[PDB]
Amino acid sequence: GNRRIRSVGEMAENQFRVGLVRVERAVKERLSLGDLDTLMPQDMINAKPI
Amino acid sequence: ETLRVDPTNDRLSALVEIYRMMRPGEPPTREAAESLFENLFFSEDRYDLS
Amino acid sequence: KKRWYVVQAFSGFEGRVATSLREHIKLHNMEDLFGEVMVPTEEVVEIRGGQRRKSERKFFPGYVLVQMVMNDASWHLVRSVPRVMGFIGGTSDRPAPISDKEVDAIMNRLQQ
DNA sequence: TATCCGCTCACAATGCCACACGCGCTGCTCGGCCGTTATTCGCAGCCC
RNA sequence: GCGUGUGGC
Repeated sequence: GNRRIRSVGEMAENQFRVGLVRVERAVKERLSLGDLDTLMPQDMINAKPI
Repeated sequence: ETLRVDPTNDRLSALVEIYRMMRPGEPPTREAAESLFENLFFSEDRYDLS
Repeated sequence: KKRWYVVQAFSGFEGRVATSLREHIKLHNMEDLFGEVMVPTEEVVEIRGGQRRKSERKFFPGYVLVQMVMNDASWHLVRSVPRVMGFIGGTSDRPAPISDKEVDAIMNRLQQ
């Protein structure tokens, strides 16, 4: 009862969050200076590192 | 006994003391001590009790 | 006084450190408290090849340093940004700047 | 000022054997080179 | 060259 089991989905979600925090840092340091009418929300995020 | 062994008895010195306990020195004047103490446990970003 | 405090960041990305710090100061509109990030670290010397004159014009020991007045809150701002590998200066956490002779020396280096 | 007492850090975790895989891209930063030294061919001693 | 994973005495 004091020992919890974590399957493939939980670890996958944990790794996805580990990637998502870096993606969030990137998009926040990019949006910190990104103003209006500059780009479409397709280049703010990075699909290759996640 | 836990209180009598506590060298600081107010809230202000307690914050800087616990920050010096956490961070390797670099004590703040009510600027980074309270913020780190609230971010380490009372922040949903770096604390995700499921 | 608008002191010339010295700090070392992550090498190689030192231009990235310069622009990140510049953007951070320009976001918090704290120009009356902080200054420049040593943009003069651009030695135009290069390897000038034939038929291709692409010149990066970058040669300096790095060490992105910011002209700043000593304050605890300002220190926390400049350490909250990434690339704070080393906040050099003889101290616990509150250093001292360098005299104006080295400022004139680096001004000469920029002149060259 | 001495005598232990308490907090902190280095150091150890068989021995082997077998199989498999896995070791990232891009923006600053630094040093620095001649067609007379190194490549290639003509010639001859020595073994088969 | 090591690391990781797995198995065996």
